[PDB]
Amino acid sequence: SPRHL
Amino acid sequence: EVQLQQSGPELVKPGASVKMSCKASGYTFTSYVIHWVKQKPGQGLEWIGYIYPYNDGTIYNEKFKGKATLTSDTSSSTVYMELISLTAEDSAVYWCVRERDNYGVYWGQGTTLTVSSAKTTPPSVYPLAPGTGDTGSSMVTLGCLVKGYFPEPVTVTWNSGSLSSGVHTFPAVLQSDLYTLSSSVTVTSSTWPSQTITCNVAHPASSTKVDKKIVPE
Amino acid sequence: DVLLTQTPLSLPVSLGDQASISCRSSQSIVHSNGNTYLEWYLQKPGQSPELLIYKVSNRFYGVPDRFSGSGSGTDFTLKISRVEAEDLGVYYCFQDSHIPYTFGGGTRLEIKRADAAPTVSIFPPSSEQLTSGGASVVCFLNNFYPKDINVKWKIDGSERQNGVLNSWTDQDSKDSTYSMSSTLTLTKDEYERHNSYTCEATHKTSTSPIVKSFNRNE
Repeated sequence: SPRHL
Repeated sequence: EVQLQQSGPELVKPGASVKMSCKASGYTFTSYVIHWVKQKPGQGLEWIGYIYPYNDGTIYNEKFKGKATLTSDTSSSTVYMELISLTAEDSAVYWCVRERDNYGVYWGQGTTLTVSSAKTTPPSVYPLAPGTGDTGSSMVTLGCLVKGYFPEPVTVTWNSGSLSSGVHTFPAVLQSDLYTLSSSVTVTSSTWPSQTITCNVAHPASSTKVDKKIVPE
Repeated sequence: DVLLTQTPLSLPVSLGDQASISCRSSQSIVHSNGNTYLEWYLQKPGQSPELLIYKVSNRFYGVPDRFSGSGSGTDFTLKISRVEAEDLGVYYCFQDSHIPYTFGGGTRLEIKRADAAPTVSIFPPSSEQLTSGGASVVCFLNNFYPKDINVKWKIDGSERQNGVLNSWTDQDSKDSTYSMSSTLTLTKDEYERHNSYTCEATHKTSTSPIVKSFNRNE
């Protein structure tokens, strides 16, 4: 899961 | 309240470097990554990379490898971006932005970087009052012309911010390495000249603040 | 990189009507975990961007249900129903399914309000500026719509084109109008060799220009 903005 | 507070605007010569800061408060600093985003006129938004303060791990946009370096200092709850070998292409607004949670996404206020060999020049602030013999009721428009400064930004307020509606501050335009900007304010004729109307001009790069009271001609 | 292409570049929409904008990717943007991490942001004039939609179709906290996202594969759409004045700004799609994260090029939403004529005001050079040897005549053309407008400067009734600098504000989120500033700059010496200074504003709202003038001889 990406580290979101 | 979550807050990211960025360092002030910078003018740097081509070939040199600059380091910009982003101070975080109101949450656990090591829990969230902070990204940097470039906003250059005509070029939308661009993601540079992020740093994870918990372990100083970084992920970079390959385009900015060898240009940008991100660092973090937990004891001061601050992250930094350093840009080297600067060119005019690096002129932009740079944002830091904290990894979002369920309540919001938390952006700094941005830092304006200008890369140029042109010289810092303070502004001339000129009052704009109606000519002698004209107009009348029931509103009156005044202004300030802010001419001949470098670099951006300049801020303008009216009556220290007490006059905010009816204000139009126009984007600055660059000519021959100097910027010109103007700001108009429209008040009821019963306000001016009975009460004072003053434009407050700030030019951080030259450490200048100017108040210009608008007086009838 | 994943390239995101937004259309249209700009979109005028009246209050209460629907806006629909598209974002097209250069490749599939399905993450390894099966999710499609496509987001929509709005950047209002002078502000940082605000997140509207995440994972293609989920509304973020505090975003009204009249913002809806859809799409799959390489075609994504943001639909804005019942547009409000505060919706103006640049809408960006954004992906973080793949590194580097990328933004689309942006779509500017313009509020189409009823036409409005400018309020025009002319200002002679300040005495302060004259002491430095320069002379700027300023006309403000305020709170008009649409944005396109033409200013003609005349000195002693003859059109002057050199020395004019024009700047427009962004669209105002309260009344949906624009304003523009036009500055004619001459030397003090040339300024004091002429009498009448005129700015004429031609706008869609009238076939006759709005004329503001002053004579140095008063």
